[PDB]
Amino acid sequence: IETVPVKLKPGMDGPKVKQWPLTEEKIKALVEICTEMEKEGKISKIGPENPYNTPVFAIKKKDSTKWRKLVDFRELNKRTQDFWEVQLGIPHPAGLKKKKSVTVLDVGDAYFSVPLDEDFRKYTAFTIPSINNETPGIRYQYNVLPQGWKGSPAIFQSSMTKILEPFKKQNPDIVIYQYMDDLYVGSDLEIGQHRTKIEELRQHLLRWGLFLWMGYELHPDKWTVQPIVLPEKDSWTVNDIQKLVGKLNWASQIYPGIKVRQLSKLLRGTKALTEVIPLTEEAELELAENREILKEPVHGVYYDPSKDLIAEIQKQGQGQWTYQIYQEPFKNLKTGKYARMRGAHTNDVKQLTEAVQKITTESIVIWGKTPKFKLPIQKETWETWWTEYWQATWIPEWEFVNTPPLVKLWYQ
Amino acid sequence: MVPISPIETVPVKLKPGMDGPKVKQWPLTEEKIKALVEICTEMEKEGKISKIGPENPYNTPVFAIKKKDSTKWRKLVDFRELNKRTQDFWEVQLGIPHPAGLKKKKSVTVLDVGDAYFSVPLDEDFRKYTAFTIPSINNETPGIRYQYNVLPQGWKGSPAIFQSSMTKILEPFAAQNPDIVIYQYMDDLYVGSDLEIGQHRTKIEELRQHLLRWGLTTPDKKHQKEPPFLWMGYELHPDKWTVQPIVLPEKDSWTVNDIQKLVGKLNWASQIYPGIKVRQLSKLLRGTKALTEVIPLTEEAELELAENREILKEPVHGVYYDPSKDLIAEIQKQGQGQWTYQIYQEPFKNLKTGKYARMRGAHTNDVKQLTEAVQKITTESIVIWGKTPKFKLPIQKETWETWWTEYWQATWIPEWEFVNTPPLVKLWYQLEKEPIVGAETFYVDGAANRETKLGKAGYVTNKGRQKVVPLTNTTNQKTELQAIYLALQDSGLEVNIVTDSQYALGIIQAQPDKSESELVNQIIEQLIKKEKVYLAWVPAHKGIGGNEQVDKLVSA
Ligand SMILES: Cc1cc(/C=C/C#N)cc(C)c1Nc1ccnc(Nc2ccc(C#N)cc2)n1
Ligand SMILES: Cn1ncc(C(=O)O)c1-c1ccccc1
Ligand SMILES: [Mg+2]
Repeated sequence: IETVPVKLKPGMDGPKVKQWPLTEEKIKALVEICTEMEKEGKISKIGPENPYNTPVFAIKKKDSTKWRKLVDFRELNKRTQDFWEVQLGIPHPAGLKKKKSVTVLDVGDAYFSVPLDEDFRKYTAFTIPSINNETPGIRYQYNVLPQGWKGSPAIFQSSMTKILEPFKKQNPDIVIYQYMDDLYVGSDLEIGQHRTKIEELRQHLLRWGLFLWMGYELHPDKWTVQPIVLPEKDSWTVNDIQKLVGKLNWASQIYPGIKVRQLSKLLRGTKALTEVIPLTEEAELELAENREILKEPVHGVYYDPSKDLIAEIQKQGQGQWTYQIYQEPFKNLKTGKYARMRGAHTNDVKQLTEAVQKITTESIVIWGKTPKFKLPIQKETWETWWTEYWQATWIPEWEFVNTPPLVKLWYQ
Repeated sequence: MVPISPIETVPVKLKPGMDGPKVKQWPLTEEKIKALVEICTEMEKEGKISKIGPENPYNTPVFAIKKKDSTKWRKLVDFRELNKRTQDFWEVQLGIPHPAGLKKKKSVTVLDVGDAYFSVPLDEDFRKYTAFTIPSINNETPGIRYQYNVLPQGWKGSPAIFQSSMTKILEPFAAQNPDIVIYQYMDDLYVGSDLEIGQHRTKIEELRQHLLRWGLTTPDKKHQKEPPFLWMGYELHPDKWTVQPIVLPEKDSWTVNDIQKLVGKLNWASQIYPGIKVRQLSKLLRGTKALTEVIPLTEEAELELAENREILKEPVHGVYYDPSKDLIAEIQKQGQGQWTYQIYQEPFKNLKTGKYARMRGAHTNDVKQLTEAVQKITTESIVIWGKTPKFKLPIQKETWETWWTEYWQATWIPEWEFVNTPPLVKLWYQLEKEPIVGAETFYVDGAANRETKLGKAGYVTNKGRQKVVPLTNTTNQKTELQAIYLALQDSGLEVNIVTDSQYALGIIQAQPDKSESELVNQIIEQLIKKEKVYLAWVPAHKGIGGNEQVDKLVSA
């Protein structure tokens, strides 16, 4: 109550981001949601003297049949001041990624209890469009802390702390971490015990002043990585050896002492691709020395919180996807592979959208921020479809890869 | 007096750091001054403007213009400077409705709300910035100073503020009468419905009564404007729509300007006339940008033009949208990167048509283009109808399955069915996933001197077949493709090719079926003739025999 003053960064105006086309079902859902929000005082109609805009759409979270309003505050978040006044900063918990279970709660509804600074409200303008632009878009702004806005967890932080105080004091080994509208709650308890503690936690929030009932369950201690591994074969074709030398050459950019001199010598002459070549002893030794190097961690790898995280994804076929997260080239902080399913067996773009979400979740758990994605998809295809499969309350940044990377081969 | 509800003002500001305009009023002729004094006296009596004291330091120039063929004068206040200094507003007029998204109506009535426009009040604190000055006769007295009390014509905020004010007034009427539609365009309201005609006119009278509560009077006479409406380049009829007449001029010679106008008309026409093409005519606008320059029409452009004339020989109309039926979109390939489409609900009754053109780029293929066209039509359809149409596409289901499963990128097209209408989109080649037993293995390479542009390209094979060709006006990257071409040319129906060219791999892994590069085209033609091709990459300079042998041959 009684607002925290907020400003944009110096020398920049509010967001003027175009509203993208929405389907009839999403428009109807948003009309219904906003009519209720307006009745509850959360939002108010605005006039033409407000020229700002931020896009809005609607999603359905995992295992739910009701729409959730999702505002894309990516632009406003860049333009909003960083918050160092009330707090100096909140160091990210390295222990979160070590818990046997981490459950993710939507706590965004709590934010609606805090009024938004009157001078800042205009920058939260959004529009519910009409089909075929037949009626003027419905224009609103927020009166309270909006879900999805950078400033909300920052401004609500003192309120949240009081709410969770008796739960933290009573359960001192449970790790609680907040990112945007998400609360991440990790414990090493048996799944049933863990589940009751989550419901325990929920009741604290329910006790106070009021998609909270939902629970997205993670198990970061079981998360796996992808070291570089080489084939073990009894017979190598010329082709197999070419593939091996190529993979090793690529690996030598990551690992210093990798050698291919002896293996390259094996194919001496100009042989049929399918001809079997016996490994010499020298070549066998070299291969063995290479295997041993590849079992060690990469040298000079460190996280810098002042640098962006970058995430690259490759399509491997048959619903398999590989990815790497890094800050500097060849210095991977995290690699991985989803061989999984869900839905999307006949839908590449749904699969990719799920991959982006899971990777972003991993990123938040490990470093407490989202990575910038390099997506293997044409811009127009992605932009047309991603919102149909999105189920998270945050949205990362992305760019598009138009040239096929040769390195897909080596993460396979 | 019958009390009327005031229209709430919209608060207005200048841009940060800016002050109001202070622009000199230049002299007017004695005749213009008397005319302006008379005009402003009437406006002042109607409350639109007010005389102000000498304290106000702002000014905007005023002019008097002869309409034409009359003795009458009109006032023009030139707000260009104040507009530069006025804040931006939310503009609703962006995104006009497409006729194809409209619903058929039995009746559409027009109501004149001209009295409303010049009567919306201006933010009190902003009025001072609208000050103007009628110069005095002979400049022997102070000029008469006025400011606006209402939205001035020509001021930056007038359209947005008038639209928002009118919408707010209409909102309750629209909400409580879901059986009509109301649309505001300039000076008029348009009201449509499917009501029994007596009920329709009742609704119109009810609207007039509603508007009266704000003092907005509408003329007793029933509007002269009636269907068809000429609107934004369209003709709207009660139950169909079209573009206004498209007439292609006859000319013995054409200039840059003429062609740009030709293409504009064709583009406008293509939203309802199926099959319109503009590729060849657009090609003539390549570079240029010198307006009066005459360009000879290529035979290709002439054919394209003639094909368009035929399409435009007689009027075609679209039907309106029936929300109770599926939307269907059908696409045809036309050639040279051009695609055309129709969107309908009942067979043979298009809501609209349209076209899509291949994006610029060195290499491309039909499947990528069809995919892009699908995304474009999908996005257009969300805008117009709020939903994706079901697609009818000239590509076999098996062809699509092979494409998307093997393509290096994620890709998707929404619900669709094959339509067997030539030309069909197909895959012209697919590379092997494994090396081919029994197929000759060609190790290829090329190299070029970057100064002289002399190079060599060639191959050596496991059967001892070899070739090196000396080349002029080439580059390393080009020699790498040249070598691959030679291996394709000289091999049998199944072939393994080993290259170290990351460049060549990047192009071939993109699966082009057509290219601006004659050499890439020739490579594609060779691939099309093979039964099996496996393309293997190796790192350069690594002692990889075959590869090193040929690298040495082609070096020097
Ligand atoms: C956009 C629009 C322009 C004009 C008019 C602009 C002008 N001048 C008139 C109206 C009423 C509308 N609004 C809507 C909304 C939904 N369906 C329709 N259908 C519809 C409109 C006109 C005719 C006719 N004749 C037939 C059907 N119109
Ligand atoms: C077959 N083809 N088509 C175009 C070219 C070229 O060099 O531009 C070639 C070519 C010329 C010499 C060697 C290899 C390809
Ligand atoms: Mg070479």
